[PDB]
Amino acid sequence: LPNDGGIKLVMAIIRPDKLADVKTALAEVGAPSLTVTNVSGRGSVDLHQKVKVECVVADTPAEDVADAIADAAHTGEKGDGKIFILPVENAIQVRTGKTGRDAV
Amino acid sequence: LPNDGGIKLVMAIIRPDKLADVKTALAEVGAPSLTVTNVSGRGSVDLHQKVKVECVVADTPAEDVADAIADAAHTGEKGDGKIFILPVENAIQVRTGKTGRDAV
Amino acid sequence: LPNDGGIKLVMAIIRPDKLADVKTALAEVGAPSLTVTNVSGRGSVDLHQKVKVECVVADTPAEDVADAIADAAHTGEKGDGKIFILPVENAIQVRTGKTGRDAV
Ligand SMILES: Nc1ncnc2c1ncn2[C@@H]1O[C@H](COP(=O)(O)OP(=O)(O)O)[C@@H](O)[C@H]1O
Ligand SMILES: Nc1ncnc2c1ncn2[C@@H]1O[C@H](COP(=O)(O)OP(=O)(O)O)[C@@H](O)[C@H]1O
Ligand SMILES: Nc1ncnc2c1ncn2[C@@H]1O[C@H](COP(=O)(O)OP(=O)(O)O)[C@@H](O)[C@H]1O
Repeated sequence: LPNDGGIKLVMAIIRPDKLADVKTALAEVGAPSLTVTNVSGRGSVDLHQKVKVECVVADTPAEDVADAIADAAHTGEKGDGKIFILPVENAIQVRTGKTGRDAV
Repeated sequence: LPNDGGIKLVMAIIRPDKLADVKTALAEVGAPSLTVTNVSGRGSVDLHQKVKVECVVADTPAEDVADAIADAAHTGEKGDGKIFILPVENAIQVRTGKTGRDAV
Repeated sequence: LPNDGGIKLVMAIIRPDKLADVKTALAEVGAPSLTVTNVSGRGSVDLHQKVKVECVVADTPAEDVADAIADAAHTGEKGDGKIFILPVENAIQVRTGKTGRDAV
């Protein structure tokens, strides 16, 4: 089963102007759900405007979601950002109180 | 021991108007500490205003904290949000430099 | 190898006025990359302004990065904040599509 039967958090920091394309890519890969945070950052003094996108996934392989975001967020210039995958141990839907991988 | 002797991050995305009730519920369950982030999101094009609540816990079972948030954040309409539990490997209190589960 | 050959997320919640000193400390320890989020919180009703700093690390020990942040963020008064270390399972550089610990 995808994600070894578990749940993963895909966290991407990307350019603000690529958010629209990332949203479209996520919808197209079948994992439209996302939470966006406005952030500031630097990679390798003054911080630049960035966007954090978070997608918790279970049914869709986390590497597939990461690839979709990366392809949509890419420009080829320094500052394009990074995607990280973190383990999630449980999930609860607030509306129903449903828990586990099927809660999403 | 609670949380199998470890530390967990409870991350909830909820409606902004439910934050006050969630804060009260967290205080009542004995885990008042929280960090709030203003975010935007969609579940299953335009993003809606949401709130992210993060609570790192050790002494209080993470599922108890999650249940408290879910009950307070519930309305029964689509958009109520989700709660995720993630593993935390260590914690440090900045004021004292105390580390581990007792750092909170 | 550092971080047991893996990748870690160091997440710190600190006073806003300490961000400049934390940035300098991170550069000095050799891990300048960071993402900053403006947040609100309380520790142990009204929430106070705080800053969340996130640093994903592989080459630099996560406890070294945490110590650098803690020392720079310290004042000795309640409200100084906390640092948490979370596991990260994978990373992707958007610009190159490079993956794994060497993606950072
Ligand atoms: N290791 C990291 N930890 C936390 N945030 C990072 C990390 N690497 C990159 N970021 C975030 O992604 C943004 C762009 O990073 P990146 O494209 O690596 O910058 P650069 O090309 O200048 O090294 C940064 O401004 C920061 O917000
Ligand atoms: N799998 C997920 N990953 C990231 N964020 C999510 C996920 N599911 C829900 N969210 C967040 O919670 C909010 C409300 O979600 P939800 O109640 O599931 O919406 P819906 O009922 O329309 O499917 C979303 O707008 C988003 O911010
Ligand atoms: N267990 C926790 N979970 C989530 N956020 C926390 C936690 N502990 C502290 N914080 C964050 O760090 C900030 C400062 O915390 P802290 O210095 O512990 O406050 P206090 O000294 O009043 O207990 C809080 O306002 C909150 O944003």
